[PDB]
Amino acid sequence: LITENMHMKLYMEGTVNNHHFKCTSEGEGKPYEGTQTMRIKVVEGGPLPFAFDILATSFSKTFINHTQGIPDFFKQSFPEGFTWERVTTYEDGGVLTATQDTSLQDGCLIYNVKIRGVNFPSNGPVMQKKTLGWEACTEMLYPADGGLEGRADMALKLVGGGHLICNLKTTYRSKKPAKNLKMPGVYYVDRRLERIKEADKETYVEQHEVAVARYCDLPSKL
Repeated sequence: LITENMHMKLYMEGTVNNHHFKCTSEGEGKPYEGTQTMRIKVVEGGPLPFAFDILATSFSKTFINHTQGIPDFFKQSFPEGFTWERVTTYEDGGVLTATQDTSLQDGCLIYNVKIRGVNFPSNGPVMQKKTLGWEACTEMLYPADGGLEGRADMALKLVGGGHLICNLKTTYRSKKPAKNLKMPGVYYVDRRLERIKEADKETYVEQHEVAVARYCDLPSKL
């Protein structure tokens, strides 16, 4: 069901600090190679009065290269699909909750996302639009009651050269019955999420991700 080349379509809506917005996107990737591109339009509420960077991780788990024979919870979940829900907490107080549904319809991946961001500081780099994209990061995934949890800290680059850190807590849930899933143990996903293009003080954005799943590649004593 998951071919070597796949397309995706996405619908996103929500609010950040009482600012309403809506996006749509389409893209393609190579799910077994862990690469993908999404071309995103802000269609309502734009240009956004906050940094688009805080929405970046809300635009795709089917496109992770699961190496070393790690069971692939995401690719296994089709045709039924899967969901994820995340709370991202910024060190200066912003909190952004994202809820997502992933389905497969007529050979295309379909994403539906709802966003609720609150308490971003009015004078901070997010609301002031003083961000410059994300550093690479490693997410740890681990089984927890029939689904997976993920944890990562990400660093947001800032105008002037500093960083603002946030913490991501995600739960990934399959729509496939447990009986039909081979669960992985604990593992890690290295990611590089990059902005390739922006047009119109950020109403059009192209993003690229490469994502590779691995175990810890250090020798063990146990």
